[PDB]
Amino acid sequence: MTITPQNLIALLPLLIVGLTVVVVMLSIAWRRNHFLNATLSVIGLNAALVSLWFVGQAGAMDVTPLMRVDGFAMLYTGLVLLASLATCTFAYPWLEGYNDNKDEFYLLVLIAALGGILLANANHLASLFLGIELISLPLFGLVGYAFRQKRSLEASIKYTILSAAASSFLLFGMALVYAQSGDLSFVALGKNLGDGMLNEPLLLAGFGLMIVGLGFKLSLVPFHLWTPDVYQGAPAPVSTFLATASKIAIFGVVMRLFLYAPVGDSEAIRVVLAIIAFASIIFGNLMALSQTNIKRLLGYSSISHLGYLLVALIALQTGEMSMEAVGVYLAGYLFSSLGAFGVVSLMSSPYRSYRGLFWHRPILAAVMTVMMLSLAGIPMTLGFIGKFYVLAVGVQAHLWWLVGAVVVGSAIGLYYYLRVAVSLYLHAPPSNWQYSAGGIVVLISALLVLVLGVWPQPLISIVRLAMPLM
Amino acid sequence: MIPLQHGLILAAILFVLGLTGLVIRRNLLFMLIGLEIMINASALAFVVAGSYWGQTDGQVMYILAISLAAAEASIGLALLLQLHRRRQNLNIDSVSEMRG
Amino acid sequence: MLLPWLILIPFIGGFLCWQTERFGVKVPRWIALITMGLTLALSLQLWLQGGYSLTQSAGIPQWQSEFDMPWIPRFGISIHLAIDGLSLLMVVLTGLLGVLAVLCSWKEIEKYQGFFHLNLMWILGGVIGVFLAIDMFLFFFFWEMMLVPMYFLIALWGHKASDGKTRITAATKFFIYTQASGLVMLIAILALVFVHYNATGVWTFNYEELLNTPMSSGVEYLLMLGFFIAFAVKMPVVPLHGWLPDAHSQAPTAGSVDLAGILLKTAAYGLLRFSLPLFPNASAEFAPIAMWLGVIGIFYGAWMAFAQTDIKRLIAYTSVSHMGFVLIAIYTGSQLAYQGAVIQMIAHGLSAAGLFILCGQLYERIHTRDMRMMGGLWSKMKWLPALSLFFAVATLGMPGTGNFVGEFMILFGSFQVVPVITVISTFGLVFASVYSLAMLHRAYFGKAKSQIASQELPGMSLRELFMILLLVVLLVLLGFYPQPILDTSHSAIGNIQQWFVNSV
Amino acid sequence: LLKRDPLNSMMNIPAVLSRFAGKGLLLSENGYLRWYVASMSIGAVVVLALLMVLR
Ligand SMILES: CCCCCCCCCCCCCCCCCC(=O)OC[C@H](COP(=O)(O)OCCN)OC(=O)CCCCCCCCCCCCCCCCC
Ligand SMILES: CCCCCCCCCCCCCCCCCC(=O)OC[C@H](COP(=O)(O)OCCN)OC(=O)CCCCCCCCCCCCCCCCC
Ligand SMILES: CCCCCCCCCCCCCCCCCC(=O)OC[C@H](COP(=O)(O)OCCN)OC(=O)CCCCCCCCCCCCCCCCC
Ligand SMILES: CCCCCCCCCCCCCCCCCCCC
Repeated sequence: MTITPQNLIALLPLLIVGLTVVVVMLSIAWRRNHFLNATLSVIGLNAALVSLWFVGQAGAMDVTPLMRVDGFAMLYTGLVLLASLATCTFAYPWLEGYNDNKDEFYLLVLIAALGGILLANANHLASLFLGIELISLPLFGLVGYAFRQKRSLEASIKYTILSAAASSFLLFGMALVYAQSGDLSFVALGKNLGDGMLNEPLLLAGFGLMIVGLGFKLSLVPFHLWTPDVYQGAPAPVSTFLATASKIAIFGVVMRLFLYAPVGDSEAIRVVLAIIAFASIIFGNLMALSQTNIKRLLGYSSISHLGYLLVALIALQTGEMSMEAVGVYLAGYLFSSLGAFGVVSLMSSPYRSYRGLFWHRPILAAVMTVMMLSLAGIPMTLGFIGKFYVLAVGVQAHLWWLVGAVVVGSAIGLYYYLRVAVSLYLHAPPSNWQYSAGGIVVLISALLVLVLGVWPQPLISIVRLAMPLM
Repeated sequence: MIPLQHGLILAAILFVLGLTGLVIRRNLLFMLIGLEIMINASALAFVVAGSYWGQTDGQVMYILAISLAAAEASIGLALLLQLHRRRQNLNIDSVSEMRG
Repeated sequence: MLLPWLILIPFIGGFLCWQTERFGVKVPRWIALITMGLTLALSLQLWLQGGYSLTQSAGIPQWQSEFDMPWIPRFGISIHLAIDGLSLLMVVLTGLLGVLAVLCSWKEIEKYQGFFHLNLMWILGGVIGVFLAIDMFLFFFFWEMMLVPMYFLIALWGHKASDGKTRITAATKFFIYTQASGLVMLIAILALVFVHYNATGVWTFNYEELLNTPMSSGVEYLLMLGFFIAFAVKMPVVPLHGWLPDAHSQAPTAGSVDLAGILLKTAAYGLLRFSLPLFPNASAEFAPIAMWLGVIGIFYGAWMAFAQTDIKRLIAYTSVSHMGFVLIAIYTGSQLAYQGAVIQMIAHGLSAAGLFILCGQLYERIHTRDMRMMGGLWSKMKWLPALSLFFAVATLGMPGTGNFVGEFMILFGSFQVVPVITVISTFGLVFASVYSLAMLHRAYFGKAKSQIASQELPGMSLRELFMILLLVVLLVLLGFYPQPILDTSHSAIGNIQQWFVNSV
Repeated sequence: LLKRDPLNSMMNIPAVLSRFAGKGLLLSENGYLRWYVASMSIGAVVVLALLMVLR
């Protein structure tokens, strides 16, 4: 299929972010200016976020034998773009203290955002693979951006080796799937099977290797052991981006792949993902019980939240609001993780103990305790709305083991989240507008969490508007 | 007249051999070598799958595979170079400071 | 009409308490006092204008006042409030206990009194919203939003003599118990809503619509079990009870947190309002297990209360025993036992509020809570030992106090239903008298067993004596004239009892 | 006999079970990259075997 001007206007955030990559690269080639390159990157990401309006007025259509644009793609593109914008905003005061070159950071953030947009728009195995790699490799650079530090270099090496292994696993999986089916489109993965013979062994093994790669990319048990180390060792804006944008884009493409494929309603795949989600929730909540480090704690939190996401994933073909639950939960999780990792970044900036935070930084302490109440699914917070959606979807499809796992993991998460949120207020022994901009970002994130936890109807209507093709 | 199953078996054998070399070797260079073996075996499987169906999609996926392999080898060898420059060893078990 | 203002006046009052701290350190206590004064005035105005004594039982639903607003129209969720006799009585009790909680912490001139007052008002607003909401999602929302300020008050403003880690552990255990039970309740609510949606095809969370829902036997049992697990954690019912002495031990020294949301019995109201009408056959099947749990709770709480060397834990276990009495009353299916349960909850709230206030005063004078470090305090204090004697005689079920009236109507209805549980519960009343006498004589009688108990102590303040004597007068008037309270709640009790016995 | 609240310990038994399970599960995070790759291959074997058994 050729490309039309309507297909070009469907390509608007991808083209805008790519043009931003080229412009920022040429500006770095002209003269190394941190402020101007950061401003150009933020301008390009905001331009793509604005041009999502024109993409929405363009309608839902198919641009490539690879790409499909609908409201689902707009919602995930907007989430990825917002996460990238917050990552740049948090990264500028951190990069104010970096002795080496700071301008490549925003180039890598823009390329990873480009990969996230491609993963949001992906309707093909090639686009899935290229979006995963386009997210992964700039994250290899960003995790080891402070390569002089021991922890950052260790996390970069671990992430690079493990993600190369997961990329090979995923690629061999789609190789087996394409050997079985003969078409790499999402809709044709198992379309040549009928009369109850959907569980062909080669297709199931290829999808299993794809599950191995994606469950690495989604921090799902037992491909989750990288998450606390890579989260801790990486810089805190990089931890923010890796927690929000990569996970959201990869889960969106997994959502689209399991909706569109005929093999997605297989019983064996459903049971395997049920086991993975159960173990992910239980293990991620249990392993964060005795964590004194905030970053590893939030990595195990990411594992648990992705387990709740997979619980919402499993009931896709049976329930009707599974995608709506995933969208509401992902908006809430983006806001909560953005706020928490942003306060962590603002306390880690510039590049050179959360106890007693209220006595010198009260606003950041309030924002942190709002997000740790949000990640626990406490009412008046958007994470509660997401957990309620997950529980409703689990109750509809009679996923009782998953529902009990969500309740037990919620209790354990309540324990450690409240431990940190109340360690904030105990007793223990800047001056630029970009730090204030990061503070405004985390403050609006906390206000959004509180308002959409009290009044979740506009977000529900927005997510219900983001309906993919049938 | 070449069976598809034999080519897929060869690709799987090279894939699991690359994984074995990735696991059992402490040296980061040999793990990078094993990763190259795994991704090249996956590219071989995709080429065989494309050749059975008479489609260019297998070779296109091979091209994407080797683009990823080249860039990943570049990044991994840069990380290995910095590890050898500041640590004077390639023992991947020595870099284990972050745990628990 | 006035119900949204009844819920929202504590929240606006708490926001004003936090904001008006810059005007002075002695300002937020006055703001909280006028806030609960307005709340209690509105509650008494609803009592006067409701005409509850002339209201006859017409069947569920029958609300004396009603408010509705769409909140989440996607799920059919509405802010839907409704007040009737039982809800109005518990709202009046909430307002009075909030007035007592504000007056009990009058001498705290701490530099962060605004947040303490705001958390107290948010707790009281959550309790009022629990007593007023007839929407399942809104009721659960209030049920879980009233626990965060309790957690922060226990953890940060709690017992200053104890270590911080004990306060954190007690607050975390209380929060984990209450919120896990609430999540089980939310699962039961969601499954009931999905059953109704599959049966009819409309999205609703309204409790009036969910009443006529056809459920198979066994699914209804599971939903009732989820509701009862939530209410059994919050009541408390054994073994879901240790959070109550743990939170009472590490509570703030004034005792306002006890009066705010802990001592108000929302769980038994939920059992009367939601567990019995929505699942009548399941509750009829579950009645022996629940009432034997109540018997075990009465005797377990009595044996724990006798064995405590701490006053606060002792009063918490008295609360456990009296809630076991109420739990026995709830599953009888008798109008007399239900009216006695209502009287018992109100009288227990009053008596335990007086006991906790006086325990706070006694700890203020003697700077300890161990009963082995005191004794013979009748000669060393002016007003406190006699009022504590009156309250300890009140909680053992003495006529002239409302506890006797409530417990005896409970036992009359229960004996009309089942004799064995009634006779075992009356021996539980003997046990209650035993622990009350043990507390009285270990605390105020004998010789001084330490040095701080052998010195003269200053008398109680005029405001504190005023509120204690107000509690005394209210308990005496409830003991001798409980009739207006009985005619206030006669319609709601009649509707609930007729729905329970006419659908089984 | 009951002054130590046996039912409180009975319901606190899940808390110590969760603590023990978390302490045992944290031993898998030894920080070694080769063990991480081995765990990924173990998960691949387990997922593939479960998919073949349930097919
Ligand atoms: C009627 C029974 C059936 C229905 C049950 C419904 C559920 C709600 C009612 C039961 C709740 C039981 C909760 C028990 C634990 C209470 C929390 C607690 O004790 O926290 C304190 C403790 C830490 O205290 P400490 O030991 O001082 O710490 C220093 C050590 N470094 O913290 C810890 O040690 C860590 C706490 C981790 C999180 C709590 C444990 C969660 C367990 C699963 C919850 C769901 C219940 C499932 C069924 C359990 C069996 C009945
Ligand atoms: C750790 C804390 C949480 C506890 C673990 C998580 C919850 C576990 C719940 C287990 C439920 C087991 C159900 C087993 C039978 C399922 C199949 C079945 O019989 O379905 C019947 C029915 C579907 O058929 P339908 O045509 O809709 O018939 C309408 C019938 N009224 O089905 C329906 O209409 C829906 C049936 C729903 C049943 C109730 C589920 C929730 C009940 C409350 C929570 C569990 C019980 C309380 C806590 C226990 C101790 C922790
Ligand atoms: C980290 C580790 C530690 C923490 C975690 C510990 C474990 C957490 C999970 C514990 C709960 C496990 C699941 C319990 C519910 C099982 C439900 C079940 O099996 O239901 C089967 C059946 C469903 O009903 P059905 O036959 O479909 O009805 C329609 C046709 N008549 O049901 C029926 O027919 C009715 C069955 C009734 C009895 C089963 C429910 C028992 C509930 C026990 C707790 C409450 C006990 C009572 C109250 C005590 C005080 C609160
Ligand atoms: C919810 C709070 C309840 C507090 C206790 C109230 C007990 C009832 C008191 C009623 C008043 C008794 C004394 C006055 C009697 C007036 C009789 C008028 C008609 C003859």
